[PDB]
Amino acid sequence: YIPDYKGMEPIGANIEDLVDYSKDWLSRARNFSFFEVKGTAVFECFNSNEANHCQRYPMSRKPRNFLLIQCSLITSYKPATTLSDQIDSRRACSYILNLIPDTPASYLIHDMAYRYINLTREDMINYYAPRIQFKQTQNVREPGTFKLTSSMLRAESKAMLDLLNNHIESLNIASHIVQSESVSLITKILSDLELNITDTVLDKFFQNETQKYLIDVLKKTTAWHIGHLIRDITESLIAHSGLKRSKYWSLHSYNNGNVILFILPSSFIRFITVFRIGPGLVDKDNLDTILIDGDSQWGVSKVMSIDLNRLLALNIAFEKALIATATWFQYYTEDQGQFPLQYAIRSVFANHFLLAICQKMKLCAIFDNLRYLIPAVTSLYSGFPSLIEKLFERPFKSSLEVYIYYNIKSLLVALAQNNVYPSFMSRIVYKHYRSLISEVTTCFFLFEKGLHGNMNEEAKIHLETVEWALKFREKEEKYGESLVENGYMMWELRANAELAEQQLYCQDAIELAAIELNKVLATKSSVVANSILSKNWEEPYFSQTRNISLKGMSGQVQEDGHLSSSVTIIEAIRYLSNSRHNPSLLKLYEETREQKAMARIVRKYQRTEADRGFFITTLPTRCRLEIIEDYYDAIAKNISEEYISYGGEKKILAIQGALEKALRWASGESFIELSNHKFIRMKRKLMYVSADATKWSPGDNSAKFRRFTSMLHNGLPNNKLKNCVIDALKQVYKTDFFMSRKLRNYIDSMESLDPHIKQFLDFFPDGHHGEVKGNWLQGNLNKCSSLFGVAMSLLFKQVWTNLFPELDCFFEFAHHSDDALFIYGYLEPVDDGTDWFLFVSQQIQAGHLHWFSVNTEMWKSMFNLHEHILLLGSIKISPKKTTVSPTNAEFLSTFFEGCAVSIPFVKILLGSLSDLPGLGYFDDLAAAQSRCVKALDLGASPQVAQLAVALCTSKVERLYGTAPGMVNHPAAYLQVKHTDTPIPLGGNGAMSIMELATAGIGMSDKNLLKRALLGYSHKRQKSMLYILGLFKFLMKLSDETFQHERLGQFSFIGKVQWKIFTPKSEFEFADMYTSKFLELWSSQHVTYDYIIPKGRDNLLIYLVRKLNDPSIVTAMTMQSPLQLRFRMQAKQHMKVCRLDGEWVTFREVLAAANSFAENYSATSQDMDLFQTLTSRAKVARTFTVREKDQIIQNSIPAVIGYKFAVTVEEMSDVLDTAKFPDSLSVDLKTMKDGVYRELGLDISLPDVMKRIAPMLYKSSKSRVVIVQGNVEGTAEAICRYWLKSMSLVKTIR
Repeated sequence: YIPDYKGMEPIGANIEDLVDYSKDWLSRARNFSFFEVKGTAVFECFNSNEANHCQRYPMSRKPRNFLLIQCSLITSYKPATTLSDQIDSRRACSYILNLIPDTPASYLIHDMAYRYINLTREDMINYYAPRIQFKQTQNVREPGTFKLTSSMLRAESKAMLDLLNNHIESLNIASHIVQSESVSLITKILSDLELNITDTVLDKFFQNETQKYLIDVLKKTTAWHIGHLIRDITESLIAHSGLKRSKYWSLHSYNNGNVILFILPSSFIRFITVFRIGPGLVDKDNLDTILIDGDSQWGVSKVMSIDLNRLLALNIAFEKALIATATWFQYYTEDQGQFPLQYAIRSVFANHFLLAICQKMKLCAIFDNLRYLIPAVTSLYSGFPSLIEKLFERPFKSSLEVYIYYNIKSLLVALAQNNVYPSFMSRIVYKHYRSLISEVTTCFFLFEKGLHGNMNEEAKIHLETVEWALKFREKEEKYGESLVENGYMMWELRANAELAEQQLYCQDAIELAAIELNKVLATKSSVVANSILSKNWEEPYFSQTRNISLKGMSGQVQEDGHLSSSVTIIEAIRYLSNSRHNPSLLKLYEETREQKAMARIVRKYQRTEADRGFFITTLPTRCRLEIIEDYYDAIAKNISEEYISYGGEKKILAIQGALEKALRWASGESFIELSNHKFIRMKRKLMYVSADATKWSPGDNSAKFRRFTSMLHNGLPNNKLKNCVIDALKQVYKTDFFMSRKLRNYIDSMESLDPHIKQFLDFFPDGHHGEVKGNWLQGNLNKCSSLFGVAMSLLFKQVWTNLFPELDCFFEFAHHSDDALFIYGYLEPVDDGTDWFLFVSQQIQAGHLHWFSVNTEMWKSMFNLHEHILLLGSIKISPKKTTVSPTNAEFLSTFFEGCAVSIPFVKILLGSLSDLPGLGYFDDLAAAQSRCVKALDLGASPQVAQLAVALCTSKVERLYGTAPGMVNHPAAYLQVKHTDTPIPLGGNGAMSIMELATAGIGMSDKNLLKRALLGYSHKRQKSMLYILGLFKFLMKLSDETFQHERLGQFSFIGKVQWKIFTPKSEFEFADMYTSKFLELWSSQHVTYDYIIPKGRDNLLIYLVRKLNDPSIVTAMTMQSPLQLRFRMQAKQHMKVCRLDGEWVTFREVLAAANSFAENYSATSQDMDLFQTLTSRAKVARTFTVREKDQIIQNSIPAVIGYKFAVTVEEMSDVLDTAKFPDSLSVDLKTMKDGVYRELGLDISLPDVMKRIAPMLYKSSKSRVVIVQGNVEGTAEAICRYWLKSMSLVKTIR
C-alpha cells in the first residue's frame, strides 16, 4: 500500500529563456575564480601571509615544548627486565643523590630518589613483585609504586606540587632568526636520530631486499634504540596509569641508570625524565634544568602531563615509524626502480620517528592541508592563495612546526617554479607525482585519530552549522520564506542578479536540468522502473543489516531537554518493543511522518567503526533519508556506464568514455565559415577541471530536489512512489539541531562571552536546540546530489550548445563519489589570430554580444558559465580545492581517491598496531593478521605486509606474554613445540602473509589437526595424540556456534574464553531476555544463525541476543576511556581466562591443557568430529575464495537457512530472504552434491552441516584486491600476481 501524497505540477520552463540569460550574462566581463600558478605568486602569497600573521598575533620569544619524552642514547639499548630495572634504579639514584638541585622540580627529583634509596628490603621485594604475589607494606601500598608523604618533601617540592595541582601566542615566523633557530634545533635532533649507535619462497626475497636494505640499515640507528627505550618508558607509564596505582609515586631506570623516570601521583599521568645529556631527543631550552657533576651533565625535564591516547601513540611510535619507512621504501622502489641509499632511508626513518613521537593537532592539520597544496601548485590554475592562507589559521608554537612550515614553503615554491618532483623528506627527486603525494599521505597518517574530536573541533562544527542556519534565516527574512523554499523564478533572477547565490535555487533551472536528464533516462524507462521496484519497498524495515547496525543515532528528548546519543540497534529494539509488527519502509514512514527531524553531534566517547561524519539523526529522519536514497540510487544506477561510476565493471567506463571522447575530438581540426566557402581553421585543445562538486555543503538547500524528483522520469505508471519521495524530502526540510552537554558546559564555564558566542547562544532560545532549514546535516543524500549535479552539468552542456551552434566546442564530465572531472574542449586560432578576432567583432556588431566572452580564453568562459549554471541549482564549486590543468596528473588520482577501495594501505598497516578488540589472544592476533591481509589486498607489497605481520604478532605476544622466554610461553607448560601449539593456546600460526591471504587466518589450526590425525591414525604416535588431546581440551573449554553478526574471529576447533570489559551500566534492553532463554532460543533456532528474522518477536529476541554478544558490547564501547585503558593493561599476570567456572591466569589454562592432553584417549566420535572439522594501471579485480556453483541461484545463507528451517516462521523468513524462493530445494541438492564432491561429507548426517556451514558462508563472501596489470577475477590469477610481486625491484615470472 502507498498513500496519496501531493506532488508538484510542471511550471512553464523554456530553455530559450535560460539561453537568453546566458547571452546577457556572457556579454560582460566575469572574474575567473582561480589564479595562475607561478613561483613568484606562491612566494608572495607566503610572504604576505607571514606579514599578516605576525601582526595579528602576540609574538613570543620562547618556543614551546614539542618532545613529550626527552632522553639520549650512546650505546645499544637492551630491553628492560624486572631484574635490570632494580639495578639501574639503585645506581641511578646513587648518581642523582650526588647532585645539587636548583629548581623545585629538581628538588622533587632529589626527594623521590632519596625516598627510593631508603626503602626496606621487603619494600624492594614487594615493589617488583607481581600483583598475584604482592603484599602490602607500610611504604609500598601498590606494586611498582611507593608512598611519599608531605613530611619527606622539602619546601621547594611542596611548592612545585602546589603549583601543579592548583592550576594564544605565536612565534615570529616572518623573522629569519626564529627560522634559523628552529631549523638548527630540528636538524640537530634529526642528525642525532640518524647517527649509528655504538624456508618460504618469500623469505629469500625478504632477506635479500627488505632485511638487507631496510632492516639491516635502520637496526644500527639511534632512532631504533630510542624507539625501544620509549616503548619501555611508555610501558612503565601505562602500568602506573592504573586506577589503584596512579595515586602513588613511582621510579624506574633504564639504560644502565642513564635514564630515570619519576612518576607523580596522577585523566592525565604526570612524570619527569632525568637523563644524561648526549645525542638523542634533547631540547636543552625546554628542559627544567641541567645539573653538573663534573664532566657529566644531567638534564631534568619539566613535569610532563600525558593522556592515554598520546601514551598509546608513543608506545607504538617505533612500529609506526618503521611501517611508514617501509611504505616509503616500497614507493621508492616502485618509482625509481631500485633501492634507496642508506642515508635517504635513515633520514626518512628519523623524520617518521620524530613525527610519530610528536602528536600535535597543528602538525596533523599542516600535513592534511599539504595534500591539497601539492596539487594546487603543480597545475596551471588553482586556488592556492586560499590553501596557503589556511596554513596560518593556527599559531606556530614549537620549533618543529616552524621547521615543517619552512620545508613546506621551500617545497611548494620549488614545485610552482617547475611548471621531476622534489621529495619532502629527503634529497631525492621523484619521477612521478603519485610518489610525492604518497609521501605526504604517509606522513599525514602518522597522526592518530584519537586527537581529533577535542573540545575545539566540535565547537567549530557547531558554530559552522549555526552560522549557515542564521544566513538561511537572513535570506528568508529578506526574500520571503516561500521564495527561499520553493525557489525563485527566472524573471526574478533577470531582475535581481543577487538571487543567484548559494542556499537559493531557480525553479526553472531545476526543471530544465530534470528535462535534460530525462532526455537520456527515457530510453531506459523499463530498466529504471524495474530497478526502482527491486528496492523492496515492502520488505520489513528492521530486518536489514543497515537498520540494526552499531552506527550512532539520536535517541529521545530527555527530561533535562537534550537529545540522547544512542545506537541504531537500541532504537530498533525500542521501536519493536512498543510495536506489534515489523513495518516496511513506507509503513514506518507513514507512522512517523508527523515527527520533526532532529539531529545532534555524535559523542566522541560513543563513536564506532560504522560511524561516518559528525551528525546523528533520529529514526524518522533516517527512514526519510533511506526512502530518498533507495529511490535515487535505483534511478542513478542506469547512467552508471555514462556519468557516475559505482563499482566493479562500471567503475571505470565513465572516465574511459569521457577521456577517450576528449582525445578523439582533440585529434581533429575545426573550420568556421566567416563568409562564402572561405573558412577559418582552429586548433582543438582540452582543459581539465577537477572539483568536489557533489560533496555535501552545510550551505545547501534540500528543497531543490523536490521539484527535481517531481520532474525526473522514473518509468513507473503512477506517481505514488514519486510523491512519497517528494513528501519525504518535504519532511526533512526543518530539523531541530541540539547542542552537546559538553559544549553547554564549556560555554557556561567561560566568564567572558565572545560576540560570536553570544549569537551562537541566541540561536538556541531554550538552551538546547534550534531550528535549521535547508541543510540536511550530512544526511545520506549522496546519489540524489550526484544525479542532480549530472543533470545540472547536462543543462549547462545544452545551454552552451545553443549559445554557439557554429562552434564545435566540446564538453564531457564524470562523477565519482564527491569528485567530478570536467573536460572542456575549446578552440584556439592557428598561426596568428587575426581572422578570428575579425570574425568575433563582426559577430558582436551583428548583435551577438555573447561573443565578447569567446574572444580569448574560451575555456575560461565555458567554466564561468558552467559554474554559474551550477550555482543556479545552489551548487558552489569550491574556490580552494578545485584544480585546473591542461593535462590529467592530479585528476586521475583525486578522482578515484575517496572510494572504499582506493584507500591507501598505509592507514590499514598503521591501524593494525592499535584498536585491537581486546577479546583474547587468539581474537587479537586474528584481528591484527586480518588487517595486514587487507592491507596486502589494498596494494601493500608482500614484504611490507610481512614486516607488518611480524610487528603486530610481536606486539600481541608481548601484550599477552606468550613470546619465548616470557611468563605464558606455551613451550614451558606444554609437551609440544611453539609451532605445534594451537593458536588459542598461545601459538602464533603460519606467520606468512602469502598463506594468511590465500588459505585463511584459522586454517593453521586445521592443518595442525590434519597432521595430528594422519600421524595418530597411521603410527599411533604419543605426541600426535597429545596434540589431539590439546584440541579436544580447547573444544571442551568453548565450542560456540557461528553467528553471522558476531564481529570476532570464529574458531572451528575450540577457543579459550577471556574476560571482557564490563561497562558501568549495561546497554538498554540488554536485560529484556535472560541468558538461559537466549541460549535455548539459539539452540532451537539454527536458521537464525544465517538469516535475520522477519517477524517482530523473533527479531526482538535476535536483536536482544545480538546486544548481549561479547564482540558487540566490545565494539559499542570501543572509544570508552575505561575500555581503552583496559586494553592497554598487560594480561601477562592477570586472571582473565575462564577455567572450571573461575577466572585464572593463562599459564594455569596451559597447565590444565597439558594435564588433559597427557591423560587423553581417542574415541570414535572424537575421530569422526576431528575428520569432519578438517576437510602500470591499478584496477580493483574482485575474486572469491572458492566461487559459487552456477547452479546455485540463491545466496549461501539462504540455502543454509532453508536447510535448517523447521518452524513455519523460520521457513517464511527463509522464503522472504531468498531472492528465488521457488528454486530452493534445487540449490540444496546442488550444495549437498558439491559438499560430497569436494569435502567428501554428507550434510544430511547429523551435526555435519552445523560444523561445515561456516566454511561455506566464508566461501560465499568476496574480496576486492588492487592488482597492477592484466590480472583476471579468478583467485588463481590473483595468487600468481602476488607471487610475481614478491620481489620489489626485479620481475620473478
